[PDB]
Amino acid sequence: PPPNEEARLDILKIHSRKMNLTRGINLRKIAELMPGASGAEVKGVCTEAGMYALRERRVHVTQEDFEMAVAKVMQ
Repeated sequence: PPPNEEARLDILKIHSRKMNLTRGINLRKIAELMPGASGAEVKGVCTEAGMYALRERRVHVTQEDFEMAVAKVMQ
């Protein structure tokens, strides 16, 4: 639970690099919702966002997938 905002965002950019992010997604806004998250939890938000997409037979991940993932992993 040590990575700061920029450190969190960097973890998000790294793991989203190969995902098919929908046009206009905002990873910084996702980082802002994660104060106090461990680096692993940030990674989890990426993978969990992907799972929400697959669950809906979607190859493209949306801001909502990410939003829902954050609440899932931390809440």
